[PDB]
Amino acid sequence: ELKETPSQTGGPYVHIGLLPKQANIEVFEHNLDNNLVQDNTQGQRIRLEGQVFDGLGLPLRDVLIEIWQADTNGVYPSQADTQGKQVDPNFLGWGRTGADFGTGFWSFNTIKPGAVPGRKGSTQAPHISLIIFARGINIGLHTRVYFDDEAEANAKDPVLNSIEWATRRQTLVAKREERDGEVVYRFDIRIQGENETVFFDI
Amino acid sequence: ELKETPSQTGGPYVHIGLLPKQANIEVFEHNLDNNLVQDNTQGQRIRLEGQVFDGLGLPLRDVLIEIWQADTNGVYPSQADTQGKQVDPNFLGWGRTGADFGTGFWSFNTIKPGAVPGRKGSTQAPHISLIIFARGINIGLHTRVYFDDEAEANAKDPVLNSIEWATRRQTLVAKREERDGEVVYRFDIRIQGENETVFFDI
Amino acid sequence: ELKETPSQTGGPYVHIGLLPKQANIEVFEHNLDNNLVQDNTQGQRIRLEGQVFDGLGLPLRDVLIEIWQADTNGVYPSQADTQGKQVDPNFLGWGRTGADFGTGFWSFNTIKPGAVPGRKGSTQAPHISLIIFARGINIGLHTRVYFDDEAEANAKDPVLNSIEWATRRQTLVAKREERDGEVVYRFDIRIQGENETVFFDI
Amino acid sequence: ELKETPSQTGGPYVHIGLLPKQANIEVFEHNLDNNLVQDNTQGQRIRLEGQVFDGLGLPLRDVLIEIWQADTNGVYPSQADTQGKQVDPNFLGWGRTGADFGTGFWSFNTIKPGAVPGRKGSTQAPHISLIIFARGINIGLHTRVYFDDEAEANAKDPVLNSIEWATRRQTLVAKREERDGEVVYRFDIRIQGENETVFFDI
Amino acid sequence: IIWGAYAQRNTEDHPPAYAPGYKTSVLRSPKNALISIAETLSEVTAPHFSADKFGPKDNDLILNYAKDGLPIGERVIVHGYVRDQFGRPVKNALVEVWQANASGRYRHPNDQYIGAMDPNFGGCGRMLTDDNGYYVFRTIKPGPYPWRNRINEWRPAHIHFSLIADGWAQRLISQFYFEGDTLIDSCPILKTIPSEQQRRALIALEDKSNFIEADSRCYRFDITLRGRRATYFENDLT
Amino acid sequence: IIWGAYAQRNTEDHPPAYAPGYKTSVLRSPKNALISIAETLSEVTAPHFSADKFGPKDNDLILNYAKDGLPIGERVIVHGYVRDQFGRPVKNALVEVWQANASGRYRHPNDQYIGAMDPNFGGCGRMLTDDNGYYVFRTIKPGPYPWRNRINEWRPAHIHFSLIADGWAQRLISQFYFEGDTLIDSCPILKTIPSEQQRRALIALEDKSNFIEADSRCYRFDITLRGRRATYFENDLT
Amino acid sequence: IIWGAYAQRNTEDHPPAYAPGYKTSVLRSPKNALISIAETLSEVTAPHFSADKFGPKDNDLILNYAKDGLPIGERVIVHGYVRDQFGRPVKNALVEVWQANASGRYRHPNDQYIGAMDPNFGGCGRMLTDDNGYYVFRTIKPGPYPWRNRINEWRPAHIHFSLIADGWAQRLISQFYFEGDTLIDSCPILKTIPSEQQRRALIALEDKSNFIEADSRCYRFDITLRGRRATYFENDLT
Amino acid sequence: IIWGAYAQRNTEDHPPAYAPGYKTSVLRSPKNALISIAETLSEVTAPHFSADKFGPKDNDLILNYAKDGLPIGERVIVHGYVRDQFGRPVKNALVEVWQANASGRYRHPNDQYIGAMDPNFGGCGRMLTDDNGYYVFRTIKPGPYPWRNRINEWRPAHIHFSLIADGWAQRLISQFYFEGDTLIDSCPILKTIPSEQQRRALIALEDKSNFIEADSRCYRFDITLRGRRATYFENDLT
Amino acid sequence: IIWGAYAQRNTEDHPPAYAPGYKTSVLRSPKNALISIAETLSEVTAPHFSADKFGPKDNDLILNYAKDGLPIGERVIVHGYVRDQFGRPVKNALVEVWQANASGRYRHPNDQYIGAMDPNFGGCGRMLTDDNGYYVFRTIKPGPYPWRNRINEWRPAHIHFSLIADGWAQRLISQFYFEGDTLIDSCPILKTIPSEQQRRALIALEDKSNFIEADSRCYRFDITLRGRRATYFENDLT
Ligand SMILES: [Fe+3]
Ligand SMILES: [Fe+3]
Ligand SMILES: [Fe+3]
Ligand SMILES: [Fe+3]
Repeated sequence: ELKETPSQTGGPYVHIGLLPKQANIEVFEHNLDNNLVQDNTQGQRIRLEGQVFDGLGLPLRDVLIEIWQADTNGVYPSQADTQGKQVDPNFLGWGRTGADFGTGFWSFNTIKPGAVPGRKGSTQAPHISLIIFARGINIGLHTRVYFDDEAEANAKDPVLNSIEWATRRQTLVAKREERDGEVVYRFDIRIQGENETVFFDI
Repeated sequence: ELKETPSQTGGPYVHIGLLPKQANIEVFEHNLDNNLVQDNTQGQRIRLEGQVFDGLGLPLRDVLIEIWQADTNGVYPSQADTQGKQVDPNFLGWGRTGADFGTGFWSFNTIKPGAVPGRKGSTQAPHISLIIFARGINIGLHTRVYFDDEAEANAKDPVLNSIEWATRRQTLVAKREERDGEVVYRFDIRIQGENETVFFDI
Repeated sequence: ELKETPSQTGGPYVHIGLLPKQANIEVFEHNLDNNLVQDNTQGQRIRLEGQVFDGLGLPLRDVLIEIWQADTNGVYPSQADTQGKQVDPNFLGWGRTGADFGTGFWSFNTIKPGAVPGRKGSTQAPHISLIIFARGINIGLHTRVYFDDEAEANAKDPVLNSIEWATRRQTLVAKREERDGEVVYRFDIRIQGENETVFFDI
Repeated sequence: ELKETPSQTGGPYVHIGLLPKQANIEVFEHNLDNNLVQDNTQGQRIRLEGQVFDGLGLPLRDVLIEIWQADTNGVYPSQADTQGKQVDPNFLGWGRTGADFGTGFWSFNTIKPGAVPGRKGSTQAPHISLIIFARGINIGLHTRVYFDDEAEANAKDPVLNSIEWATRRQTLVAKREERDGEVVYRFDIRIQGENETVFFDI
Repeated sequence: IIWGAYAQRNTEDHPPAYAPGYKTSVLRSPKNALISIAETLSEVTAPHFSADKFGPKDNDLILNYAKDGLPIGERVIVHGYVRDQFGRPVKNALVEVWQANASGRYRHPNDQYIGAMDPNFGGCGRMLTDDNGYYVFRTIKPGPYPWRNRINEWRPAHIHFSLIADGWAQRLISQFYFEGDTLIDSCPILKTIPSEQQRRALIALEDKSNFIEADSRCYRFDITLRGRRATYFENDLT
Repeated sequence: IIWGAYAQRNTEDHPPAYAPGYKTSVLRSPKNALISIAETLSEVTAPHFSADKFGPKDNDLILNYAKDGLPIGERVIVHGYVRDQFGRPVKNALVEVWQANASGRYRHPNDQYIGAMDPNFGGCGRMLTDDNGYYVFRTIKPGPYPWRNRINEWRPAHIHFSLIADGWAQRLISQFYFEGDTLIDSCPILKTIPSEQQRRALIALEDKSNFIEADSRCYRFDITLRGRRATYFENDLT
Repeated sequence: IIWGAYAQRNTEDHPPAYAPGYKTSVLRSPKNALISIAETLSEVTAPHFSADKFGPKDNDLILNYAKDGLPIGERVIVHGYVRDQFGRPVKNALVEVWQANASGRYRHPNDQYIGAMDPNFGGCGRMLTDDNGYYVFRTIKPGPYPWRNRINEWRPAHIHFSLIADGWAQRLISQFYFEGDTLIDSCPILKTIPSEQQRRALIALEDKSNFIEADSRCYRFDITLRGRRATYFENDLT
Repeated sequence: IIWGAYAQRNTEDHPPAYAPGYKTSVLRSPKNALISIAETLSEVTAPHFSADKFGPKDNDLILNYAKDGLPIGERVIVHGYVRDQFGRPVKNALVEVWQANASGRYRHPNDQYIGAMDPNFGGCGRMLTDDNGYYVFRTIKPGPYPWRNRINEWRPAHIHFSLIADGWAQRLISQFYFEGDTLIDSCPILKTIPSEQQRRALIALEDKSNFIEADSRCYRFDITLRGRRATYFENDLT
Repeated sequence: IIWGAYAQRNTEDHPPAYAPGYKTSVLRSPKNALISIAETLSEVTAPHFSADKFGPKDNDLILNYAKDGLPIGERVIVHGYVRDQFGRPVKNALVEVWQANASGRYRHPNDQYIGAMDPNFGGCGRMLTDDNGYYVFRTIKPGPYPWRNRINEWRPAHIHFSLIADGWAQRLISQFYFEGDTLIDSCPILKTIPSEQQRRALIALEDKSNFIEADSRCYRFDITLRGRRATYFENDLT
């Protein structure tokens, strides 16, 4: 048996090397971005945005963020999904983005995920898996984004309940807001200090 | 090539062994102190004072402090100074002191330093290099004292701008006060915790 | 990665063990020989003959010779040939022979090869790859036989031009002769000494 | 005691890296060349030219040649010269050159050297020390150039007589020729084979 | 075969989050321990990237950004295999790389290093491993470069790489170095890794037999991702 | 997979042309260095030999020449695999062998060695490796024999073998010996090979588990030929 | 010679700021990493101390405070050289020392250790190195003494020393011990230093040939400060 | 001090003239042995090169040919000392160097290697050692490059250097390599040198403490030339 | 620098007075222990010998006594340095030597050894070390010779030497031998010295690089005398 290749920080240019287009490096014709919504994608569109703060309360402007989620019916556009249900044919479920070099805000245009089966016949509340990469971060930090308008479901969510410090569970719940007609979920990530966001070893 | 002799704490008696006179040990006829101002010294006299607090917010009463600065024209009384300008002949530029065993305040009677050349034709804002020695401190802690009435210059200072956390830059700026006719700059050093003073590896 | 099996001399009986029929050892019903021409083979028949001399100028009578060549259109009867052209279905392209125990002459009955593509869109002059095995020869000696009536093509041949000593290039050019009605190319190989034949590491 | 730094071939570009000017690389304002004659230099001007052939009789077109000689009175423009005599103030005594990429001829414009003292009160015949550098030559090859019109002196020369094979001594004697009004000494160097030039370990 | 969950990541074979030797990590490392969770479909699934989207030169960093001529530097080919911890090849995994040019300079206004920029080099590439987990790209050997950890800190030459395979749990980003580079022994970032054997697992080996004559040198570098265990009894994943 | 050229032959893993210890080589070795060339179709191609031409006993040296009875000597089976330097099996390669009989005598009027001739032994065989590069032949263990290098020179027991595979560049002729033969340590021919590891690469190993009871012993011997590199970028072969 | 900046301090050759084994350091160590800066005149300059100010007995701790008689204890001479990391001697550097008396008691009302006070011992000295970086002082060998880290903690015998040389960047304070002292192996303070070789760099060696008969023993102790690099190209210091 | 002759060159510490491994040497090596001679003034003397002739950037290969911008590649400083075999520094010796650019390409129409040319790099420099035999130049680290010895032969990165010192007998040309370069172990040219210790004598060592922050790396490389013996009795040189 | 006394002679690095193995010592060795004294001016002072008195051939034993021709034997040069135990060179010290000729015969009617006398060899020389403590003389290598300790006792080849330097305390007489001489291992006189390292301190080393071609061989031999300690405090010498 072999050992996993050891992780290393993405470095100060991770948000540039993995998003060349946005760094004015036009090498690829087809570029990956933070827009998971295609014209025929099903589900209610939502905007997921926030900031990542260090131990001083300062937003990181060199962070690279990726999210993984299921479609509107809680099915993953993945061959590994064993639900026997058909997945939205117009949904990649994955997206990548960086933060604005100035403001520090990051965001994704996606769909609100449907409930996904949990272990032992349980049901997980709607969530989006998110990972953080950046200078100073030796191993990508895994976390989940739940939605505050899903209070009923979050209460019965297996992963949230596996966190024995009930007070930290809330750091994983994003807040719903409505800018005109668009639904926005604010999700701020605090890597260190008070209200430090919960991070998982998946 | 040889390795540098390893540092060790000054220990509980560093402020006594390096300031024997003030510990009632009259071994030296000429003793070093915290008064850098001689009768013929040029520049405006100022008093630099403050306290050093540990991680609990308690002032250290066993700390030894030394400062290194340039004269009123920004020239160091050192053979290593390559400015080609003459230095104030009545200025040592260095001083040493401890804190009052009771109050915990330390201070120096000196002159406000003139601007010193920075690297690559730049100009550094007026500053005083300061080092902290004491029980529990394994390696002398280096820091700089800038002046708040030099806002314009501090803004363009190379070292201050090399600190990416703009919020920590202020921990290096002392506050000007005027007790009757004397100009005093309060500078408190916080070794650990909130508003922890910035320390350099020079 | 493995290392190539180390070469060894064919020994004093190589021209016997690899040509049993001609040594009166009738073990095989179908025996390999020096006749590459079959009744339906295309191209102009030619006879390639010569001698191999040692460092003393004496012909070796214990040498084993093999040749590899393309058909009349410069295509190799090999699955490794990527020209996309069809090869003469009645041509093996390979032959083997020894020298007469008395005279010392060796020979092959074959066809004159057509030009074969060189590297980087270039074109090689017609040639026949030949290898020498024998007692005292630790590693088969590789060489090429070009034709003197192909002066124009040989001049532009990549391999011949890779030989910086223009004076040695001629040791690879055989001479055309016509015995009655048959075309013969004399090619003498000199392993050592003056006019030593060029040998390749392919 | 330390060992001498091991020699290595000058490589295929030695005649380019040590004569940049002639390779169209104008990096130096003052470039070293094969002209040892200055307007005020004393002595009869002479041209030293020849070719260097490999073991095949082919001239090397990538050789770098340097010569070291005394002035017209047999004194070296070197602080190591202990003759107590003054040296021609307008003579470097050293020169460097390559061969023409086409013809293969190399040459120097210099002065005919005067006799130099030998060991134990002896007298050396006029000579020029020459060294050969080039691809395939692992260590610079040292040799000397004597002049045929100095038969009387060469006969008594210590170095020439130290060569026990009297037949090889002539490979060190250049031939005088007169092109119109200029005196030319032809000196061909044969590295390998018949009439191989004598090489010294100095 | 009914697959279960991915084997547990061995935290000891990876650098800790807090590594004071690497200064930037002091403020960007959680103070709380990572909460381990039993895996669900969310962790064992991952996106799929169709080969149709990839351009013909996406894996050729020597030409995918060359405008007037070729980039300056050492022509090198890097290939290897991506397997899971149990030896199984990882098929169609997205491997993305980014690096500096021959001067150690990255193509971005942020990088103010005096090392010269190369107008014909981008420094970005990507590929999908084949059915054997094999991958291959061509590039210019990146040059080492200074950075400020301690004023005179220097990163050994390296190429940053990222992988998205079959499971989100396999998501991994790292850096590989080149055999023989002496800066490898002094790098604070590489030294965040606890074991010497794991540090060496990030060193691409010179593959001399695969050098292409008069053209390019070659380095062999294999990557190992976490693997899934098979289930033969209860399947509680769902 | 688009194949490129064969990897360069490593001259250090082979005997030099000039080996004064082996006298005959003094006059049959070029004084000039071999001129290395970049490969073309001429070097990467080779002939094909159809199995239809091979007789049923071509690989059985015990019976392919037996007239009145069986040859005298040690019944041995020799098998092994032929792979290229990268581990790939060499399919349908022509393997030809020739050897002396049990007395160390070759079947030819030239060999005047007093060792007795065997009327029922030829000493020649051939075969084509299968899809796994596997080969197998049966024979009589050849006996060592004297030769004149130094008057009392003796060749350890050996079997001469030749191979024609996929590329002319792979053409190879050599000799393999039998494990334990003490003459191996004193042979000038075997000692023309520089490294000890390469010398051992020519020693067939006793394969006891594959001995056939009350019949024949067996030796295992693997052969490695040069291999081709794959091309993923420019293909200048043509 | 135009001098550049001092070579970077090698943080690995020094104790970290946070060393839980040495309790007092837990609250007097920054939680933030030290910010490294490129050097300016402020860092490469330092004060000068004229020899005129030094008294005749400043470097003689045996007599600079003796009133009625001589201090009680072991008469020892300590000398050595102060060089920069590149071997260059440090000239006219201020070396200041302070220590406890033979009982392990410091001359101050704060020290309440039962070890007896010596009315004829001060415990403070200072000197300037000569043109060869040489220094020499005489004193009484300090005795070990208890302190409260863990109730039964004991410092091996030591002499505290401080140096102000040519550059502020060289400012250094440390402690040296005496060869053979068994407390050296158990000291939490000395163990804050990472490497064993650096720990030994603080041990003064018995210099027997330099003992003064019927008078004093001698210890040899060399100090190494950071050194400046020379500049032969751009000089950005200014 | 009256100087005698230079100590005899130790032929065993140098490559022989005939080295079949390096093909070009086969036809450019004398078949006759070198004739050793007792030294005369001709051998102990050498030319003098005045510093006035040298330009300000002759020893800076990064700028002495930069036109529009800076050359692409790794900024490195190389310095060291030139001493004679007896440790004496060699003063005012002419040290000339030449190298390829970062691609392994030499600035000349002859070099047809696909590695890209750098319009801002020349590859030639020169300097005179000082009174301490010290030398220092700046350049771009040369990249390795292919050459035809065996088709896939590659020279490790190197810088060619030449020296003209006090005596013609000291004339020397060689090549130095960089520590860690793996091609060093496979180079036929470097392997012409008999001993392993002499091969290592040509490897420049990474001098980390002399790296210039955010600017250039540094390599230390010392050169040793033959030395003269002093004469205290008969002086037959003349 | 105010000099104090010479460091104590280390009796363990010298042969004892009583050494029964060397018979003559049995009756010429005090039975009482040597009385050690503190040094005074009498011990730290010594005579001065002006160079004006020395002849041009005093250090050339090959010519200072040659009458008709040259002495028979091996022409050897011996040189080295005289330093004190602290490395300081001993300037203008009188070094006197005496030895036997090539037969092992001393020039005196007392020596009745059958080894032949050389009419052109004296066997006496002397010199003054220079400012670097350097010395050099030429002579004929002395041959070993029999003596009666045990009837068949043989002294290895040796040269007796004496030194008068700066202090009477340094007065020393000894013998040095030549590297490789097998009699060295069996000599009772040399074995009076306790340690093996001190015995080897008397062996002159072959200095091959300093051999003078077609003339003489050379041996390197360094001598170490006791050194003075410097005084920085009380100076009781007076
Ligand atoms: Fe990077
Ligand atoms: Fe203490
Ligand atoms: Fe045989
Ligand atoms: Fe080169």
